[PDB]
Amino acid sequence: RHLMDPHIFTSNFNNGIGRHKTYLCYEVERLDNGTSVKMDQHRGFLHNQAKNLLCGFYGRHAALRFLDLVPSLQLDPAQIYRVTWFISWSPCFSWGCAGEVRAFLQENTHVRLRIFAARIYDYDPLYKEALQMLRDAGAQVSIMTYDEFKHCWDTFVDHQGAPFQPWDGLDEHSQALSGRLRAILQN
DNA sequence: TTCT
Ligand SMILES: [Ca+2]
Ligand SMILES: [Cl-]
Ligand SMILES: [Zn+2]
Repeated sequence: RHLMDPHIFTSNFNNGIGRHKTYLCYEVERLDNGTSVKMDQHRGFLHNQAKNLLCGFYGRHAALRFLDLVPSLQLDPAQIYRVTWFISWSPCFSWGCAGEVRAFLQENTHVRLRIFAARIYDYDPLYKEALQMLRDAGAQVSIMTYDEFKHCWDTFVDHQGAPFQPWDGLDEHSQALSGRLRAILQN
């Protein structure tokens, strides 16, 4: 119920405009006797801790800051939950995050993970290996489409009554990215 | 204007 600023959302989740930051919206649902129950109190968003060598802050990618906060969610380890991420950059490999998320999932088997990425972080030369590894660890790895952008707008942004207005090129970029990811996950 |  801490809501994201409209301009922060549109300037970070635009799937044609890269930024030097990462934002991550998350939601948790519990699977019970077949159907799924939304746990609206476990909803939130965060961004990465920025690098700042000067001030001796080393910097922490958004995905690991989500892992940081899981204990506070107080999940029942006998139950099974689906955690959904809407992340403005896909997770990296070379800084260790994909592997850390895999280790978290192996240990925390009560969490299943669904990732929708706005953009592919191919700045990481080994970004393909992060995506395949997350898939191999049991996560759903997907590209955000209109439905997820609107859902994040409706759910996480302080819109004040304004309906989601898709930017130019939202569908074209989502489709192109969905094509690249599918090819990556075919292998 | 790619977790600067
Ligand atoms: Ca959805
Ligand atoms: Cl990452
Ligand atoms: Zn990372």
